[PDB]
This record gives sequence, structure tokens and C-alpha cells, in this order.
Amino acid sequence: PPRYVIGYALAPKKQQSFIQPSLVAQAASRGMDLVPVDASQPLAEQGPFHLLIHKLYGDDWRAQLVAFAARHPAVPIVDPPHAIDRLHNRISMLQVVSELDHAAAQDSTFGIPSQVVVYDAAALADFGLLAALRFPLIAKPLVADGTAKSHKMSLVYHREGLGKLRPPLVLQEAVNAGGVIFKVYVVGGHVTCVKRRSLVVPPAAFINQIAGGLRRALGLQLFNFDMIRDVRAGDRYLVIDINYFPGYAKMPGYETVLTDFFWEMVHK
Amino acid sequence: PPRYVIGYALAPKKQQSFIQPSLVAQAASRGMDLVPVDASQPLAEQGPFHLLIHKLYGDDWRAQLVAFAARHPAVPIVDPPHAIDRLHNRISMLQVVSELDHAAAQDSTFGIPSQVVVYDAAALADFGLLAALRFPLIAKPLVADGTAKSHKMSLVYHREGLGKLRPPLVLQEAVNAGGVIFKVYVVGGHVTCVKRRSLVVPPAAFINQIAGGLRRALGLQLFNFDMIRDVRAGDRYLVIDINYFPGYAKMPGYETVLTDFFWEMVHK
Ligand SMILES: [Cl-]
Ligand SMILES: [Cl-]
Repeated sequence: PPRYVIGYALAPKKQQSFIQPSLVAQAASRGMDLVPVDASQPLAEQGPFHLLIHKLYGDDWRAQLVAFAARHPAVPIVDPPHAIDRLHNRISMLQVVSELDHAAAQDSTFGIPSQVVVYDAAALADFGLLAALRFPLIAKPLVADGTAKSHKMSLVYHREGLGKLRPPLVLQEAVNAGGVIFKVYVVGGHVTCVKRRSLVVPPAAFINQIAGGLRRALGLQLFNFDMIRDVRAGDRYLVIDINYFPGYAKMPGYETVLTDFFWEMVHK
Repeated sequence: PPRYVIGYALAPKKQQSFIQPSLVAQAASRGMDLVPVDASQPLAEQGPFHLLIHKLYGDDWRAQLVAFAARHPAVPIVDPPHAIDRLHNRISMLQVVSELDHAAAQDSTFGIPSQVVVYDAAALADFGLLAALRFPLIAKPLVADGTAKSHKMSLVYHREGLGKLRPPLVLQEAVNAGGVIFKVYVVGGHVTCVKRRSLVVPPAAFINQIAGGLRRALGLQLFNFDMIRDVRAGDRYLVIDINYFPGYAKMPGYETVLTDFFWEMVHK
């Protein structure tokens, strides 16, 4: 029976969290060898791979990945750098949601929250529209990715606290949220979901339809989304983040899901 | 003396406007052969090129361009598809402006207008913040590029007229504009500038500093930007669009500028 190299290109802190003995063992036992990509050596120079997974950001890496991709058409990349680029900018991140409008009328509806972009300290002070905003506000830096430390979301109650943030940033209103957040982890066509008190769980078929959509639209095997209930109508949900290749190490039995996923991908 | 192939991949309507006998002649006379890229044949199969210029959008084209790029490192692409991707989304388009914050304190300042993204008809109706907006509003579809017909900006006076637009769209306030727009055309390190009454010209050194910045930030040889005067302070300017590979055919003596630019690029 043949054997399958899974190359992996991840920042140290991600490797420490993601690549765990339990993942490495389970994969090995099923015939798949997780193998670190040398960061000090062209990806093209490096050994044959049956699958490449990565979560690195650079014009350098983009370049090597495209050389590889154009040299090795048959080898899956998880995920293709094009598709990852769309979620880097917080306001261009929800662009792709709107895309599967033709989802389900059922007894649940899903939408994207309207957002406000402030590029300079000047506008933070002078922009009239900021004064007609309801607090608290969810504030995210406009171009995240998950590199630079402060590229996670935060909560602004005082309008003072808003003028202490560093632009460029995106804002959305948190007032119809009920104060709850549901983090949904997606691996290919699998869905796993976790509750988290911010600052009455959605139907499983709805969460599955949306993940189904996001996956189609995003062209991404590895993401999560945050949604909230619109507490006005009782039965409506909003997609508020989409973070690529999230911390699966945090959901339990991820080893099994991800090995099951690696397996699917190397018989593709 | 050797001779220089300039491959060109453009939609018909763009070819008709851009590739004119006067451009083709002038280039030929200086030793450069503008050559159409066959849309029915891999770019890799097609003939040797010393420069590639294009303005096509597709996962197909992206693919061929990267094969080529990885096979032919030395050959300039104008422009690299990475850099073009950043201006496709109207709200991710101004992201890159903020980038050269360290420009000039001189006697002129430049900023980006704050923007509001509305993804669904639902929010167009219900979003509180829309009611605290001053009219008229400049309205652009969120993901343009310059393909689908209705991917140019428009003006909303009535709040009725706003609920007749098709989301997703971006909004900015037009009230501090004075009602004027200056279109600035950039070719590498050259700048050319044209006035246009929407609905007291800026210093040439300022316009040059900004173009300088945008070019650095964007990594693009071929763009224009729209700016306006902030009529509150008398001396301040805002960058409101950035459109890639614009209609140079509209500025006079473009043939000469673009042939001068092709020449620079094929001795790079
Ligand atoms: Cl992880
Ligand atoms: Cl043109």
C-alpha cells in the first residue's frame, strides 16, 4: 500500500497548536506523513508532496506557491492563495457571503451586517455618520489576515474609546445581537460548532446550508465563521467574521476530522 | 538592432479604444511590435513576448498568467494579477492609499473618505446609520473591476433613489466636495491630469507626490485616481476612486507616453 506526503507550511505558533503528536500519529497510522516545509529553501527544491497545506502570508510565499502550482497541477493546495486573499481585508471578507443569496427561505434567514470603514484619524474625529451610531460597536482592523498581533475583533462602549483605536478599521453595530456569538468551524463538507458569550442554538440544517454556501462562494476547504441571532425577529442570523484556517486545535477530536479530510483530499 | 514583442490581452471594446493605428505605428517605428494574445489558445502555447500587458478577469486567465510568470521570470507583466486584485472591491481599493501616510506635510494634505458598505436589500431599508447621512451620496457597486456594465459610480439625492440601487454597494458623502472631480492618469513614473464637473487646480508637486505614493503602495504601472478638494479648509484633497488600466485613449498624445513607457519596460 503506497504512502502520502502532506507538506505543511505554518508559522511556529500555529505549528505548535495545529501539528500535535495525536494528529501526526493518527495520520501516520493511516499512511499519511505530515512533513514540515523548509522556510529556508524554495518549495520547488523541497520533496515530492501529495497535498500541500499552509497558512503563510508574503509576496515571497505567494510566488513559490504559484511556481509549485504551475509545475504540479495534480497536487491540491489547501488553500489556493487567490481564495485566501479575499478574506484578508475585513470589509472584502463578507463580500463573498452575499454571493449565495439563493440559499434557503425555510423558517430561518441569514444576512450580512452593514459596515463602516474609517481609513484616517482625521475622519475618526470629523465623520458626521460616526455620531448617529448605536453602541456597543464591534471594531476590527480593516486588513487583518491573522499575522500582526492586534488582528482580532474588539468592543467599544464609550465614543472616547473609539478615538483611541488605530485606523484603518471596520465597524458594525452589536445592538441587535442579543449579546451572543456562535463560532462555526468548517473542514471541507464537515461542520462543527461552538458557543461563546460575547462582551437558543440555530437549526443544524441551517448552519449546514450556510457552511455549504460559504464553502462554494469562498472556494476554501478550511475556515470558520462567527454568526449572531438578530434578536428583533427571534429567528434570523448574521455572518460577522470569516477567519481562514482557524484554531481547530481548540475543538476536541479535530485530529480525526482533519485526518479524515487529508484522506479525502489525497484520493481527490 | 533587435525587436520587441508586446503581447496584449484585452477585451474587444478595450482593444478598439486602446490599440489604435497611431499607437501601433509609433511603437513599430521604435522597434516594438504590439501582438494580440489569442483568447482561444493557452498563453504558454503563444509566441515569445518581451512584455505582456492585459486587462482580463477570470480564474482561467489568472491561471495562464501564473504558468507564464513561473515559466518566464524575466518578462514583465503589466500589471501583476496580485496587485490588480486589490482594486476590484471598491472598499478594498482605498485600503492601499492609507499605506503611504508618510507623504508630505507641505501646504496641502490628502485623505481617504470613510465609506459605508450595504450587502443586502434588508439593511438598505433597516440600517439606522443610513438615516444620519447627508445627500448627495456617491454610490458604487462594491465589487467593480470594469467588466459588468453597471460597474461605474453614481449620485443619489433622494433617499428613495437609494432604495432603488442593487446591493452590494459602497457609499461616501459628496457634501464637502465643492462639486468638483479631478481624474489623474498615471503611467509608471509619469502623471497626466484632467478636470471633470461632477453632478482652483491642485499643485503639480502634490499630485506628483500622491501618484508617487499610489504607485509604490499599489505596485501598479497603469492606473488613474479621482481626487476632490475638501472645500471646508480650502487646501485639502481626498482620493475617491482608483480604477486600473483606465481609458488613456481619452487623454491626447497617449500614444507617445505609452510607447515611451513600453520602451522603459523592455530595457528594465
Ligand atoms: Cl490549530
Ligand atoms: Cl483606452
